[PDB]
Amino acid sequence: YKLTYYTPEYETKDTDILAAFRVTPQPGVPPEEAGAAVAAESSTTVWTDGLTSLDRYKGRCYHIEPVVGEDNQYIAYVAYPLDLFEEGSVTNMFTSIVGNVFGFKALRALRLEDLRIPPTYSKTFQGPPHGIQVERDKLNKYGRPLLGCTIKPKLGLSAKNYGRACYECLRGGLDFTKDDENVNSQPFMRWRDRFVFCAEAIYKSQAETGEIKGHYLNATAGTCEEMIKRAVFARELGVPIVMHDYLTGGFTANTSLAHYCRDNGLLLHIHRAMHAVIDRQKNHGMHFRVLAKALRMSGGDHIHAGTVVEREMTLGFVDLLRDDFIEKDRARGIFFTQDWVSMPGVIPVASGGIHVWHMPALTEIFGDDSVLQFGGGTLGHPWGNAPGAAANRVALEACVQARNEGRDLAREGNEIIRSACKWSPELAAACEIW
Amino acid sequence: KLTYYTPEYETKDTDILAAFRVTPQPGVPPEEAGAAVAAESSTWTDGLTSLDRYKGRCYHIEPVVGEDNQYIAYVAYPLDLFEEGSVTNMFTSIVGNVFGFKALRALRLEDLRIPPTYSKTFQGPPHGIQVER
Amino acid sequence: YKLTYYTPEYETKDTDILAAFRVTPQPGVPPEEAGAAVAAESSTTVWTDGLTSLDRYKGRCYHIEPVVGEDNQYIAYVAYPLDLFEEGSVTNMFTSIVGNVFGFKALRALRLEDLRIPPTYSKTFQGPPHGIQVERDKLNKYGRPLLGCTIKPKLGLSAKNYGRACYECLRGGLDFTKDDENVNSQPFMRWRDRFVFCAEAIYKSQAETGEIKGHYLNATAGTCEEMIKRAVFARELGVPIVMHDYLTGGFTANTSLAHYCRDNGLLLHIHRAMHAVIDRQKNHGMHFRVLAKALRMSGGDHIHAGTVVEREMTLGFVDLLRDDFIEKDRARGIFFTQDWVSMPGVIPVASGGIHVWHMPALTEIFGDDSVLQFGGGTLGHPWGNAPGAAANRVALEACVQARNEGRDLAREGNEIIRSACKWSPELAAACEIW
Amino acid sequence: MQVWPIEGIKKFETLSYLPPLTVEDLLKQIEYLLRSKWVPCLEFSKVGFVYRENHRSPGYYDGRYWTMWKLPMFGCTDATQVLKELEEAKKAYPDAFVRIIGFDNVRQVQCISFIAYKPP
Amino acid sequence: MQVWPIEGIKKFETLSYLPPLTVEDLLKQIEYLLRSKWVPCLEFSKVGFVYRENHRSPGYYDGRYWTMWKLPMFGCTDATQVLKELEEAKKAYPDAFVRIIGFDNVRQVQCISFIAYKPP
Ligand SMILES: NC(=O)C1=CN([C@@H]2O[C@H](COP(=O)(O)OP(=O)(O)OC[C@H]3O[C@@H](n4cnc5c(N)ncnc54)[C@H](OP(=O)(O)O)[C@@H]3O)[C@@H](O)[C@H]2O)C=CC1
Ligand SMILES: NC(=O)C1=CN([C@@H]2O[C@H](COP(=O)(O)OP(=O)(O)OC[C@H]3O[C@@H](n4cnc5c(N)ncnc54)[C@H](OP(=O)(O)O)[C@@H]3O)[C@@H](O)[C@H]2O)C=CC1
Ligand SMILES: [Mg+2]
Ligand SMILES: [Mg+2]
Repeated sequence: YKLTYYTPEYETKDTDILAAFRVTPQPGVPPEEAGAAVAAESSTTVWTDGLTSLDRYKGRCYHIEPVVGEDNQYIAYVAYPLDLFEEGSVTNMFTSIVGNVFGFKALRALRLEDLRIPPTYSKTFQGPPHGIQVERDKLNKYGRPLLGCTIKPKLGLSAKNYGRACYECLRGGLDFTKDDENVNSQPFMRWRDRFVFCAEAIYKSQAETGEIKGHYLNATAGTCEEMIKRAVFARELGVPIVMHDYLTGGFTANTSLAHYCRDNGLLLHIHRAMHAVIDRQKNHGMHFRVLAKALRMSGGDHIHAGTVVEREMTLGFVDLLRDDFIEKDRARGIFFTQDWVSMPGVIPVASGGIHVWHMPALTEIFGDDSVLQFGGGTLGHPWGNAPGAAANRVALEACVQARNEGRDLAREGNEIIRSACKWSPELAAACEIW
Repeated sequence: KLTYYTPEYETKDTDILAAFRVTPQPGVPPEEAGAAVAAESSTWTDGLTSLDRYKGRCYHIEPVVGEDNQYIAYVAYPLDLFEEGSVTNMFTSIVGNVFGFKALRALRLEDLRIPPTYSKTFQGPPHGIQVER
Repeated sequence: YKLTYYTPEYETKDTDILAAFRVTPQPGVPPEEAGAAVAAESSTTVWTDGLTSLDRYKGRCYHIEPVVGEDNQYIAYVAYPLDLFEEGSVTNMFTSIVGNVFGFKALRALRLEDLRIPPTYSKTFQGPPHGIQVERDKLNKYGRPLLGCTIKPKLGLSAKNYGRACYECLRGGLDFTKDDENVNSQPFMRWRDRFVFCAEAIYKSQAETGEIKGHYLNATAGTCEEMIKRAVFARELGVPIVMHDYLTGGFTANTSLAHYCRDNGLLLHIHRAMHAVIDRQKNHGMHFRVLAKALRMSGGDHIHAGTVVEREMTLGFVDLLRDDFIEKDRARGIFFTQDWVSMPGVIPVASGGIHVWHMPALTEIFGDDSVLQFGGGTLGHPWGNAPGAAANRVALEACVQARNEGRDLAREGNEIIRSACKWSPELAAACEIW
Repeated sequence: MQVWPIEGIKKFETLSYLPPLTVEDLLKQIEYLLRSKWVPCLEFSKVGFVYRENHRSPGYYDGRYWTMWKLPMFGCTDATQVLKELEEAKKAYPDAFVRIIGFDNVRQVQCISFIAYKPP
Repeated sequence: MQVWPIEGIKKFETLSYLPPLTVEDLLKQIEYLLRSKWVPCLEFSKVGFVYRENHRSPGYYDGRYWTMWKLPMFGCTDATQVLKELEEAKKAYPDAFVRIIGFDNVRQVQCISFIAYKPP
């Protein structure tokens, strides 16, 4: 029934989990009907229904409106009761909300845009093993975005040659180096060997520079036993941070890892491999912000957030990832006011074709609480990894200094970089190739 | 195309093969789209190894009958790229990054040729049809 | 039936495990019949046969030819289906192929010469805990064969006096010292005491020379519980390498040890005690190359490969142990093209009556990826162990330098050594006694 | 092609990769803190880098904490006041490193740290 | 009978047991790398030996990695070019050890390492 499930006068409860769906009904399906279907098919005739009160377990579409997106498209708001969800289980939340409704015939397409996670539910999750503040304090780093570099080539390098690249990058000024998402354990490089050599690299660069260093050691594995075995050895090595591909590994496994990291003081870097399979298309799937909120709940200290070179949408989920209270702002993809009631924030990681000239914009857009992850941006420096890292570290600090003085990074970006090239041969050499 | 488009490559019995339904952006030739799918889903430090030995490669491209601007690109991935017994790593390696490539309007993985050499590293069903019966 | 099991037109499958048997039929037994028997008796009338398809589980002789070996001798090729073997079990492979057929009355003698291990089967084995490349990187040793010495006398020495010999040998230039195969744990020297003193020796020599040192601590034991207990203490001591006699200890136990070493970063030196009981005679048994492939699969970082002072046969299984792809070459005992699909290689160990004058030939024949294990060759030096080790290290490097310059070690060997004697009193003294 | 130095260029996090700051540039950074409503504070040490002596477990390092110079300058509105304390510290401890940090009562946390003086 | 020295003869693996190489002998080893199609690279350090500071687990050692001098000399066909870099390194870091290593893109690995210079 449209009005069993379509309740336009329903007032959401502070304990409801709310969802904003972008719905594309099939021809001949009224919006009210589509909305009701979305709610009904993602929630609740058989005699057993008489042994309880279905009304207290049904999801309900309390609002639907034509959207400006495209052809016969609408945003439907659905409210789900708190009791439907298993405490601390992102897996069950996803299963309950997006487990079945996307295949409904009456819908040509469907995409989950946002979720309002009430305090009564979020409080049942540990959340980030540490969070932005704790991480800065643990690593003793303040006043600037963090810097990192992904080791290349992806596969093919020996564990030792891999560590060599790590050391050179780190000693040059980067805070972190990182295992590619595909690097777990393979014939050309078994994981334990990589952990050993990367540990030597981490400590060599730290002793040389005097600054705390780290390398996101990928613990992503085929099984939970293997995943933990890798985290355990990193723990033995005393390194500060490990890594996991939460989507390919899965939420059940990620949550377990997040708990291990909390119990052992390990920072957890989260890569979002395979997200585009789900969040690329505007008409169907789940927008990344939903996957981002899910990660903050399941647990992660860093999370890849994409590149900056749409901006407003990125800034939108960045706030959803770092802030305690985010006000409704559909212009930035925020369909619901979100209150995290003190759950720690996650540091967003920007990566993808970024180089020294992008430093002003990146610093400007993300602010200090971010990680700027380079690739060839550092490994492609004509003088090698150490000079490349130095060029990026110098470029970044030049931007920070200028911003702190009140200069406009968005307008004076190029001059700030050009000016820094005067006293930094490394930066100058980088600005000549890019 | 590139280092990535090798239309006469003979797949190895150990290669993991993928069939991608690719929808190129306007102005992106099917050959380039295919090479891109292979490159973006696989690959001074390159001098310390062999890029060819670890590159994914599009060995065949064909249009989709009845579809506008839609093609099926076949890509071959060497066995060494995958961690044994890990479906997680297989997904990460093949679909972890390529679906967001700007040169592609849309992308769908249609099938995967799992070579016996790789499947033998998985336990598989705890019991299976016959045992269950 | 000859043609149920003798299938000369059968095309081997890429998943079959192939075997090359040297068969000596009894008088009156046709070669086709002998071949069929070998296949049938090493594989597959009762009503139960009707509950399946015996054809898919039978081994088959697809080729037999008179061999040049001797009197009524033939090489029979047998193909076994992949499904007959338990994944990752060398024990089951041996049981399935050589468990019963050697006692068949119709055969006067039988010897397994080679095995074609398909990728589909080899991929189910961990293989070497580390392998050639990883070992070189872990120990930071490149460009030359490794050097070691077995402590003598075999038995009778106290644990401390044993360690004393270790230290002196190692400080002189050798990379390793080693427990005799018979040295496990006995009244005159209990294992834990030996591990303690050898550890002191390893670290004393390393600190003195600045080069990474090791001592193959024998973990071979009467039970798997004892074997692991010894590996565990070596792990606690932080030493780089342990040892096992895989044939006397057995494959089930060796595989477990190989797994422990992989999980704990320990190199595994493999001694082949008792191999001659099986691989000495050309008419019956199993050629060492089969035992070698078996070890690479079960797991080992080093494996004894014999001395060089028949050559072609040795070189044959050396390639089977180190390379990724070995082409068929019956002249070198390689009956099947073998592809290891990236399984790490094992370092071959040459030992047995070798001294300084043999360095040119050994370096020439084995190349850099080998371990040259001496005995009296170093312990018999007139000035003691340290000078003996120095003489061997100098002799080896002199050979490497000359080879690198393009000189012919096979023809200029003696001159190269004589020339090195000019600046090395230690080498000179060694060249006077041998 | 220039090789990045292996010694003599130890660092102190944010801003330590820029050339030595002048008095004017230093004042600007201090003003940044004041305008941001953050509380400046000086810290000093004769050991300028992190190390691991008491433990090597994840996240544990020695040498992160330095010694506080007096107290956080609450209610400071004149950046030159910080410079004055910096000069006193340098006089009392010329052989010590001195860094300027900032605190936010809003974020309830340390959010700034940059070197201000290094001994000869 | 001569007693093997306990000090002053610390080693650097392959070739370190031979007398100091002359410029000609050094060139020959470099040529060996070039003819073998391997890529030469220089590494330097003020600490010339392995040690164990951060861990003592099997296979873990500190001091194995040294610092890279510039980059691997890809496409090098003139051994004297390596000598030139060796001389520059010695000038920039006379109090540092310098070794020559080689890489193979085929074996995808480091396969060479020999000392080329030791400080006074
Ligand atoms: N020397 C040369 O030949 C040159 C090399 N390059 C340079 O090399 C460097 C490579 O590193 P960089 O690109 O920074 O980062 P990485 O290649 O490490 O990629 C990091 C992230 O970028 C995104 N990404 C990159 N490729 C794609 C793709 N095919 N489709 C979708 N998303 C993609 C992904 O983001 P997410 O996980 O968020 O989806 C990925 O996680 C750059 O600086 C590049 O400009 C390019 C030109 C010249
Ligand atoms: N001072 C003196 O009185 C003299 C002492 N010696 C010298 O002492 C040294 C002893 O050490 P070394 O011989 O190098 O090595 P070991 O005695 O340590 O033996 C190592 C390997 O040699 C092989 N081996 C040795 N003896 C036999 C045998 N009886 N039958 C079969 N194989 C055998 C085995 O190889 P595998 O495991 O591969 O089967 C064994 O593993 C030599 O240099 C020898 O010349 C001899 C003459 C004089
Ligand atoms: Mg990556
Ligand atoms: Mg022995």
